[PDB]
Amino acid sequence: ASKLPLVTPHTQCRLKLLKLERIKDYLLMEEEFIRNQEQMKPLEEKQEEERSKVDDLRGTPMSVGTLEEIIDDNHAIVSTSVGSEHYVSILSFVDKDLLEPGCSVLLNHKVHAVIGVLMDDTDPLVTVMKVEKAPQETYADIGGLDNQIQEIKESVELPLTHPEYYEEMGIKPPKGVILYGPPGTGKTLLAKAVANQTSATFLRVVGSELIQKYLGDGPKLVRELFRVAEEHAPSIVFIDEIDAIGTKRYDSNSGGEREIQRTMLELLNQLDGFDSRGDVKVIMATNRIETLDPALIRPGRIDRKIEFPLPDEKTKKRIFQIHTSRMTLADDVTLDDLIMAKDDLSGADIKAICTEAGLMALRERRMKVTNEDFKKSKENVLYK
Amino acid sequence: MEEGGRDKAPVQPQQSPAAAPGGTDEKPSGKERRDAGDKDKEQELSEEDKQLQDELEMLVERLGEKDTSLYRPALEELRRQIRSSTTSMTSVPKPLKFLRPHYGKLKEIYENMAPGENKRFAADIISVLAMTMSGERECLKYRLVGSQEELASWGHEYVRHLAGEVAKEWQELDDAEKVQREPLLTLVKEIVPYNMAHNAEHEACDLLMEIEQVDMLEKDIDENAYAKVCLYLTSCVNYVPEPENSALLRCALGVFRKFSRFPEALRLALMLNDMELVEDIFTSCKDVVVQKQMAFMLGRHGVFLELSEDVEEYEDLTEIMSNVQLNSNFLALARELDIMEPKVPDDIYKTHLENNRDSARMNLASSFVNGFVNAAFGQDKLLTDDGNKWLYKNKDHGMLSAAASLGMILLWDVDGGLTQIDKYLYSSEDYIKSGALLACGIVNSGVRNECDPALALLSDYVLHNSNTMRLGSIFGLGLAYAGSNREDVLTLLLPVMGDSKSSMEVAGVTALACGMIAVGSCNGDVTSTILQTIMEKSETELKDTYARWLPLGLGLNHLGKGEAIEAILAALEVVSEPFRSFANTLVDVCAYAGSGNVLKVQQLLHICSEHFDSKEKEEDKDKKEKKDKDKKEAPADMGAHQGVAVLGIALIAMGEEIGAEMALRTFGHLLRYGEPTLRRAVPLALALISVSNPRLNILDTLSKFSHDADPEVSYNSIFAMGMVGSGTNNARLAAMLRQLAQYHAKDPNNLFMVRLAQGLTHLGKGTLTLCPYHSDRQLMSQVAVAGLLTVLVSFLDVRNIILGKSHYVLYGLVAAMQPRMLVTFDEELRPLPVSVRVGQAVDVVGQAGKPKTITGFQTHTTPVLLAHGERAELATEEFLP
Amino acid sequence: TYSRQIKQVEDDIQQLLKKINELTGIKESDTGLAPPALWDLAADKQTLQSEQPLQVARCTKIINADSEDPKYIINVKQFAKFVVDLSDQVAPTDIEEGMRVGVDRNKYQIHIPLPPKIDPTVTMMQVEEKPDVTYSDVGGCKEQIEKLREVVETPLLHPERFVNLGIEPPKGVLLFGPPGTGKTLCARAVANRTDACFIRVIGSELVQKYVGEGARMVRELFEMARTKKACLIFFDEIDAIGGARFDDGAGGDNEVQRTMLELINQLDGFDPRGNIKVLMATNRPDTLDPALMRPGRLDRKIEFSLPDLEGRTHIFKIHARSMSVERDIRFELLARLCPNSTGAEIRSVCTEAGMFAIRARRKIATEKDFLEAVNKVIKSYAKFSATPRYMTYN
Ligand SMILES: Nc1ncnc2c1ncn2[C@@H]1O[C@H](COP(=O)(O)OP(=O)(O)OP(=O)(O)O)[C@@H](O)[C@H]1O
Ligand SMILES: Nc1ncnc2c1ncn2[C@@H]1O[C@H](COP(=O)(O)OP(=O)(O)OP(=O)(O)O)[C@@H](O)[C@H]1O
Ligand SMILES: [Mg+2]
Ligand SMILES: [Mg+2]
Repeated sequence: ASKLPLVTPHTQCRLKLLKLERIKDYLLMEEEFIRNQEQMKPLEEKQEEERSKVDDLRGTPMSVGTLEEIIDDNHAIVSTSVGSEHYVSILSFVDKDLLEPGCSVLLNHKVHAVIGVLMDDTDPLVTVMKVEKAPQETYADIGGLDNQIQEIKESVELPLTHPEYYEEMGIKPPKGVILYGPPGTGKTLLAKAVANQTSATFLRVVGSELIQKYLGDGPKLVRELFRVAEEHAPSIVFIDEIDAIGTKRYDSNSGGEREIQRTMLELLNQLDGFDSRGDVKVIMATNRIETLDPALIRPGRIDRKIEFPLPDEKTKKRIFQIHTSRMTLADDVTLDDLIMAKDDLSGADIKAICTEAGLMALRERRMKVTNEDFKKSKENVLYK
Repeated sequence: MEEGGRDKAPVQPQQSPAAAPGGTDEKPSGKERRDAGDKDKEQELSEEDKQLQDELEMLVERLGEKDTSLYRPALEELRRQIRSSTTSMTSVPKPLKFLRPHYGKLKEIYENMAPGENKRFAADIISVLAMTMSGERECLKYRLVGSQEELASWGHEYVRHLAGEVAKEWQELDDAEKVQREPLLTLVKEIVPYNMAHNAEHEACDLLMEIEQVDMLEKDIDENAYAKVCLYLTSCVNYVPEPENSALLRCALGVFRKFSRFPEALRLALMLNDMELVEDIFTSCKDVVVQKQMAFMLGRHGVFLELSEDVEEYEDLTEIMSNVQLNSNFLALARELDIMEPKVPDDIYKTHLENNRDSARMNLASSFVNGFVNAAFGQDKLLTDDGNKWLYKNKDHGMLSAAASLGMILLWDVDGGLTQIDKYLYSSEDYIKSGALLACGIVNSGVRNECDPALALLSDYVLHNSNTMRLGSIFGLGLAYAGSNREDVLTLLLPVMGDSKSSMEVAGVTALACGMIAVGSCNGDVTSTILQTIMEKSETELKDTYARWLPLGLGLNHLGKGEAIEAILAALEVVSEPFRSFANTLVDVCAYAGSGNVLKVQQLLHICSEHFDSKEKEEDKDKKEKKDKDKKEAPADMGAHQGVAVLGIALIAMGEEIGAEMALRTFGHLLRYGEPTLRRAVPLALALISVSNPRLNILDTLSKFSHDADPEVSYNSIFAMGMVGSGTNNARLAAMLRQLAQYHAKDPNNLFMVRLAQGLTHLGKGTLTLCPYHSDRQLMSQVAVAGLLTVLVSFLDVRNIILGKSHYVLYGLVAAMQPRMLVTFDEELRPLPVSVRVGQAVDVVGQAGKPKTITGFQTHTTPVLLAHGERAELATEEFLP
Repeated sequence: TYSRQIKQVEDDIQQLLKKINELTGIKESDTGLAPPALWDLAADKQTLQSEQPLQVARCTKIINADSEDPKYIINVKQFAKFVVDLSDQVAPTDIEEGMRVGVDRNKYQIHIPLPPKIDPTVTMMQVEEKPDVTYSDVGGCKEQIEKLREVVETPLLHPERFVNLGIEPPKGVLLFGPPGTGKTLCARAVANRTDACFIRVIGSELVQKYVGEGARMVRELFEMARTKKACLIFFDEIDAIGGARFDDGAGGDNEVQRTMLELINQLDGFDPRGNIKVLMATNRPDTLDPALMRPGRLDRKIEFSLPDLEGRTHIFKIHARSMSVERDIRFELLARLCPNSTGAEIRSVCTEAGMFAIRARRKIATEKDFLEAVNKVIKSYAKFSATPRYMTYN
């Protein structure tokens, strides 16, 4: 039970040995002291006699109730399941430290006195936004970028893995990171790699579902999200396509455009309120950064901004090398011809072309991939 | 896996030993050639400390172990050539060749004869080749040899030389933290005979390296926090010459010799002081050493600094007499009053606006409102209206206490305290004059000046025919002379307690006053006290007023000595019936202020744990627990947690009278830091009333709830207590307790000192002037007699937290430092980190922080002390272009 | 060396400790059970003296009182109403109509009075704790700090100068300026320093799903505020709770206007709140409603502007005084290099310079690091700033 953390010698030094011997002697003496009374003046079993008495005191059925208010001198107002509430007392074996407003408590059947307190039962939301397993392979699968990878590592991994560099110079790590660029260039992929490598709990949510269909539901959802992220542990919060709330409008929204503003104000508070934030990291990503509110991106809320440019031809060759690593590729094909098939093709077109060529070869019950397959695949995927 | 072909080590180095039985005879050349080739091959393959799993060191015992069994013992014709290549090579693998209990069978290869200079091929190895074998030899074989047969065979003659060569070799290759591994073999070798081991190692360490000394010193003091009685007496005397011979500190000696002053011998302290006076070159180091030598680490040192050149250097003691005291008073007046502190804040109870939504007893607490916040020359003119009006109406004891409180108001004064006292002294009252004299004795506390040793207080004493003005004439003088060992006041006060008069309380307080002055010699006081106790307590069975007062003087006269001979003499001197034997557990433990006596700790409870306590020896177990509170003030941060766990699981959880009445009085002795663990354990035991037990006891617990000074943010909690004290816990017994607890938090203001541990772990007296408060607050219902007076200034051993500054000859520089957390770093790496709080940087001489270490910058290098002293000189130098 | 001994002595002592703890009792997985050494008191007396001498004592709400010798009318929210009387232990004075009381379960007679509803979602708004900033960390705007201090905290500390002089101090205050300037941080410092309540409210929390809800929460907020003697309310991001009354065409943004009207009414008219001081801070004050900005509700209008020149050097000194830096760097030049900027950008400058020093290998930064930090976070991240369009408050 955390008796002594000072074992910093961590060796065969006489200091650690003497400390351990003294700890053993103290434990033995206290064990003798705590056993002598059970040998000389037992007066009860005290292992199951007290338990039997307690079980006799509480009835065999016990109901659940909601606390509403508690007085210090061991009583409170408890609302029954139907709704009518009483002024019952509190027993002594209830460990009055989990007594909080809103927690389900176990009441007696006859006099409704509080006899126990009950643990809760998770939430539906937590499963919805809790990432369980690492998706796929780490930064060795990316290629091409190699520049902002170090920036992301500096922001999220390094403060956790080596929290000693910062303390020597006495600075706080940069707080926020946002990723912008044209569509289909590898932002969510970098997020997946970070999720695989990291050790903290990872929470993901898309921006398109921050807008609800009633009044005042959006701020509620935001508050619950950061409450969950706070109450676990060091964690990472990932929000994707934020601009989706400012671009598309839905008639299912009960309000107009002002409830969007209310949700925005709530989010701004949560990022930089006057409460103690704790230990939470935020990652944001979008492809239309010229529309969202500049008050949301000021320094102190988001400190790093990383641009993802279009791939270059060296990176194009590297990507083609990556995506046909395990393909039984025939010797006739050449990647150079495919490199300038389109002037400004992005990362996703490479994978699309490769997969479509694979499917086309799969139709003819074959194993190798020929030139005409690639030639038809590019027309199928690009020119509609 | 692949085997064979490349597996040449399991073939040639296995067939040569296999044919060694056939090559032993009729083959003289091969017997040496193959032996040398195996030795050289194994040595070359064992020279690198990366391939631990050698192809030869482990593949040889599979079949060559039986060969070696038939080689060394079964040859009977050993020569002068084969043995050097045989024993030196069979001693390397044999530690791991056999099973786990191999330590007892090292004499079949290596202890027979050491071949030459085996260290030649063991110099490149650290803890693998033979220094592990050396530690194996020293662990059991040398241990069993030296337990009773120190004079023995070769296992003691040249083994010491080999141990010395191994220890020297340890700090040769890498000089890593393995230097701390050197004592592991040094302590294991001749444990109790550590004196000659350290004497041999001192010359080696002196010529080893200068830098490699300070770390070893630190490790030494780390192993000085606890040791066996003989081991302590040996190590604490052996570590003395380290900073003088090898290192040239010349300033950390006296500060770090408090562990070697009382425990070793007072003559060692005298000779250390003489050596410090001998090295008078710095003429600054000496000032820093002598600054903290009267009320900080020890006292009664103004009897050795009166040599022939008392001009500026040897005359410095005179400035330590009172000039430094006046300088400290001026520092308090300038750096505290002029910065933040007003003259009279007096408003902690005047924040009762929130509470909303007449007895004179509370007026006593009003005095506590004035005195506590008006410390350090908080003199108030016409702000004592309450005391002036109520000193002549009621509460004779309370009025005496209020009169005495003016002395605590004027703390550490020599200028005009008596002049201010004279305003109210001439009143011809039964209690005004006594309280005024107690305040006067408080005022000159620590000054030890020629204010009134036998002039003022003795004038009131010689008329010892009054209830007060005769009792209230010895506490102040004793407090002002607590740190001195002058025998004139001793001979003057001896007839006071030897008067055999009807003044019971006066003799009791005389015992307390006289005990807190001397701690060493003068057995005549012991004899007089013991004979008065024999002729008083024997023919009576009254209350414990004598019990808590007479033996306390003896304990103070026998405090701080681990020899235990004094305890044996005291115990056997006063052998009597158990009620008469109330002092059996007082003097025995009083000599155990700070030490490691886990055996004694468990034997304390072995005699009687509970025994069902049939209302027979309640006070016996009470005092036994009270004395069991010891060893927790400076347990080196180890025993305290176990002790608090034991108290929680044993006393409070189940008990009869010890657990439910005074079990929490331990926390006051435990520590005054303040941790949420106790800050919640105490509230859990205090918020609930539980009128079932002697309610007053719980009240006493509240009196020690805020024993921790240094105010913090949970103070509002105590205000909440006031709410439950409004209706419940009737004020007639707890109004003074709640008020004094409330304003004790900020009673220090920003100046605090009530922990009794300075520098590293040297307590530094204090106990003498602290213990009486705890040993007198056993029963709080006795406050009526003089509860106001006793508390009013029992904790007069307040030294302040103001320490770091400049103290330069001109004292021009104010402060250029940087505060941070504690700085103790284990030798995991030679580069060390210790403070995890570099976030703060201040340049003021304000509060120094309780768990706080302060460093410097701007190329100062701190060439004065660099270790400890709380009065850093801040020498300036710029030898770094 | 003797690892096989020390390791086993540790493991065996750990097992002995676990065994003795199990002997004391920590097993038999609990569903809300206290340690057996703590509830041993509830063994003989509480079982038979805290069970029968006490009863459930239903909670009811009184309606009115028939006069003289009294009969009362009782209401409960699922059972019926009743006509009842008191007991011998309750005086007829402290039973004013409109307060919850305790009633027996069989004879139905009144026992004890009770406090009113507080609505837990409003109970949570009390700060109950304090942050760790201080006035010493808000350098650059001393005038505004002094102006606010002589309203929020000085009258409570010394409420004797004003009474003698006959002046009634102002009650409200507003703080406005461009983003990243120091409003919320100044509020945190105030919350840390004070001693009364500090009830924090975010504007966006007052939006509710149903009709006629936000007004209720405002009512209970001011009721709980009046319960104490004297304490403070903080309103953050007002510009989300009410702009102006403009109703046209189809009724839109109408219920929020009702909430704003209730907030206005609670501050003025027919015995105002008395000893309650409010404090609101906003971002774009050009949209606030004219009825709200009238003095008597918002006596002071402190403005936070971009630091001029001394503010920049002072902020640099505050934010860089706890790091390992070279001995001869001059911050005045850095102040001159960033004309119009806020404290947030200066904090970012310091952190980025530290990161540049960590980047390669060093342990102490140099002036080149600060120059690169300024030339990257001020001049390259300039396509993403708010200050050009919020200095016109639009
Ligand atoms: N730099 C790259 N390295 C490797 N694969 C890439 C790269 N860029 C794109 N791809 C491929 O394109 C796919 C698209 O990736 P992803 O959808 O994560 O990109 P994105 O630009 O973040 O998308 P969006 O903007 O639409 O959210 C990846 O799964 C991968 O197969
Ligand atoms: N005068 C100042 N002194 C010290 N630090 C300052 C000052 N002004 C701003 N800062 C720093 O810059 C940041 C300002 O954030 P703050 O929460 O105070 O802004 P705000 O006024 O609430 O902004 P917004 O209305 O955009 O939410 C904090 O990191 C704070 O430390
Ligand atoms: Mg994406
Ligand atoms: Mg803000």
